[PDB]
Amino acid sequence: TGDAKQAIRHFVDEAVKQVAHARTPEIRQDAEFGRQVYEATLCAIFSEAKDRFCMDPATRAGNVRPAFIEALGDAARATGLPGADKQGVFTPSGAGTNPLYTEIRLRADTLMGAELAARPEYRELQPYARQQAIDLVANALPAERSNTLVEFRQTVQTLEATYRRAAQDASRDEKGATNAADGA
Repeated sequence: TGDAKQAIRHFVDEAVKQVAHARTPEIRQDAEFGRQVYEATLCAIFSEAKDRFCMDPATRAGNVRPAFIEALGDAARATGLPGADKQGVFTPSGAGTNPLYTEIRLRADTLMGAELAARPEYRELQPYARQQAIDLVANALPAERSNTLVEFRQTVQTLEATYRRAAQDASRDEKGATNAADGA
């Protein structure tokens, strides 16, 4: 309860190191699966991004989800994700979870499964673990692909905060007042 802002943040850090060290030898020894992770890593952000937006109580339906999907796909496209084009809509086949990012999140989840995880501070704290987790994957890759993860990662954060805020703006704007304020 002290401050999930710094607490959960540091707990996730421990997972990242432990796991990073766990499979780091394989990336060096088998510098081939790291590249596969790069694609899945983005997928996790892509899939999680939608889930986070969808889960939010102020963006449950028709609020800005369709738009979030379109904007999310646009940035995830610039990355050049080898997804699948269906009926003109470009969307990844799935596999949001599966790599190290998934493994580190679960570990930190168990320790912080307390009130910390229940605090809203948790939602914004998205780019802390990702910044370190994506860095390791980007390690097996040049500075190029690395920029891609950084670009998409911030873009999502910006899209989410902007879209989430936009939804809240309309919520506060439409709050229980205006509507039931006819008798004002």
